[PDB]
Amino acid sequence: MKAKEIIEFIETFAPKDLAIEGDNIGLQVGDNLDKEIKKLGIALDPSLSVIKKAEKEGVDFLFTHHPLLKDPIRNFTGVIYKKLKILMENDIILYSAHTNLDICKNGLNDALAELYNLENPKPLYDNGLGRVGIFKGSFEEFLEITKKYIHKNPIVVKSKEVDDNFKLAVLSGYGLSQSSIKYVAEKADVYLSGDLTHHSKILAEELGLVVVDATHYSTEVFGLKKFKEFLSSNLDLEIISLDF
Amino acid sequence: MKAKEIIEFIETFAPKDLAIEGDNIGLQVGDNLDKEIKKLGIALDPSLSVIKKAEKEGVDFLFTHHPLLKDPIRNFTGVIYKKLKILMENDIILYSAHTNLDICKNGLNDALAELYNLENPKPLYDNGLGRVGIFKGSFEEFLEITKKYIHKNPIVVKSKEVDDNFKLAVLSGYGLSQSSIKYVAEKADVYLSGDLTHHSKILAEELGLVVVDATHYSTEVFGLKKFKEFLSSNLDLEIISLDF
Amino acid sequence: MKAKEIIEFIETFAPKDLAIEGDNIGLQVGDNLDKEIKKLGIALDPSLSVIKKAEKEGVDFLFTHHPLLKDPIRNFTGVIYKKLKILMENDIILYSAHTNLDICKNGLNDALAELYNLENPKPLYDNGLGRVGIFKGSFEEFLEITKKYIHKNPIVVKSKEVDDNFKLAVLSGYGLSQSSIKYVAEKADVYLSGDLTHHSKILAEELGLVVVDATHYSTEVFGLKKFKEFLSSNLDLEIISLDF
Repeated sequence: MKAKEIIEFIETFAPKDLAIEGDNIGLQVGDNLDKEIKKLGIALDPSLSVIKKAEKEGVDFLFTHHPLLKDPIRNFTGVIYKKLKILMENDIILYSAHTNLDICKNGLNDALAELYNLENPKPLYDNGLGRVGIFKGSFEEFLEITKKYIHKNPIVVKSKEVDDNFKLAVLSGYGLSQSSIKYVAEKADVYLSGDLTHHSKILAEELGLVVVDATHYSTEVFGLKKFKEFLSSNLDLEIISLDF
Repeated sequence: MKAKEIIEFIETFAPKDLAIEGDNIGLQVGDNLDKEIKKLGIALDPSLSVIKKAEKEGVDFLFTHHPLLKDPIRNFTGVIYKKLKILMENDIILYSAHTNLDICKNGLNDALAELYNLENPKPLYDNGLGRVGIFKGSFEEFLEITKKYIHKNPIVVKSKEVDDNFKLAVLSGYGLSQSSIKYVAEKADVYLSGDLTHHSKILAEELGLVVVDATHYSTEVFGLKKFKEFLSSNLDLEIISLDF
Repeated sequence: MKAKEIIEFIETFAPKDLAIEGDNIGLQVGDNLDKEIKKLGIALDPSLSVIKKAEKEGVDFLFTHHPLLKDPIRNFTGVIYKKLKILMENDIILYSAHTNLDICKNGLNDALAELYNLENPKPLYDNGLGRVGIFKGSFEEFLEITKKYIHKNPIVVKSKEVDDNFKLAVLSGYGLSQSSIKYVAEKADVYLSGDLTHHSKILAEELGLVVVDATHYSTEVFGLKKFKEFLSSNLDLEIISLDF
């Protein structure tokens, strides 16, 4: 469809300047835009498996949530060498929307907000990430929606009894670090995100913040599935999932 | 009246230590604070026009909201040379109360909060700037007050619906940078401030924050007018505005 | 009971990672943690008086809220010499739980929250410190509770009329710096803490925050008494308070 034109469409949904400080968003690996494309792949992470499987299926435009490299390099060996080899031989464009996709209207965090039908939801953090608002319902109803739609067996740190109509906070991905938990404990009764260390569990219990670990995977793939749908039913392309 | 004493009065209303980190407040240019003062000028800005006009109208004490220099210098040429020449040649004192006037009780942000009759108003930012509270009324009633008392045709970024009794955030001056907007969006449904950039507009629509740009000038001058009157009523001394 | 066991108990109640960045918590002075402890002393502060008193009374394990040193040294003279000499000659162990005892469930801040029976209390600051919630009652009832259970004559900065069912912020210790006040003013109608500076007073008046200074001693010692009793109840040793 011309890569240039797909990218411009994605940057219309998720403007690049929504990305948090130092987020490596946009064109990752690629020369020759203007080239038309057939199979557009979509994955969470540009792991080698995902890059291999994209060549195997003749994907010529890989879209990932997570950037290829977080930190810059000037030597190319080991794993990064193979990933680039496959991508450069096969002329497969690799593009990324990371936090700009987590932050935009109807992005990964809005999707969680909508799922739980949060009342008057606002961004959680100063950088635009996450969403917080009232869950009009009970904690048990919150748990059912979560078990149904996000993750079947979520770790629940029930640090406090939860009244109906509590403030629910959600963060798609890794959101349960010690400092994240302290911050959100000021602003919410229940916090739904991924990756609960043992220390964070204890911290949550001490502060009285109820935490639900739905894993970083399930909370990201929920909104990513949605973005895939929005893509294929807006573009005449043919679009595959590579790690769902 | 005498210069020492006008300053003392101004600092009683707006104590210097209210000023945010790094703000150049207080005496800008002047050598003899015992100098009796016959005419006092007030301006938003110590512009060359304001300064020329001050000298031409025989102003011997010039008060400005904005300081002469944000960033220190060690060479004097061009515009700053011309400004200092006029102030020094005519022994016009130049004095500023900047953010301390924005932050103090009845100062520039209180003036806005009071206008909109905000319910249980509180400071917006960690540094004391801005006010946020509940506007007991409809979005419509709010716009009308804006158009009538602040600025006739404000650009409105109406990202989605605003219910009555919404959280209204106000900031006198330049309040619509990207980081400000991300921050206020956590705290308010509506944001009234000045100087909106195209990128900030997009950000507000993405985040769901309703923004009303009334210009930095209009939002500052409203409170400056109040500060002028308050000075008139308490001081026997001719007082003119040079800037508005 | 061995020293490492008492320490392990304390750290169960107040885990070390609860402490704010840079806080010097844990073993202050001591070498032999297998030491059988017969007499536990407890104090707000490892002052020279307290360390002398502890030796006079055969204390072999000294717990203090405040650390011995906040900033590191590499020279040993004056007061710090006299302190360490006593601790070392008598192999008295000195151990501290500082902000971790402030932040933990039923720690110093929670004790305040519980006393005023705050409605849905939450941590006040990003780092876990302080509690804030609704005081179900009048400003007057709130003062009677203060006067009776914390400090007899608290200084009150009545910056504003306070309605019933106000948002009350509590911070055990020194919470009344200018930056703390600007911040709490965003979040509360009334701030109960200790050690009010003159500039902080004016600042609170300007912003409309009602401040009650019950001193840093009285707000800390209240929770410390609870933790003493708790240490008595659980551990079997005799426990004397050297500071209160």
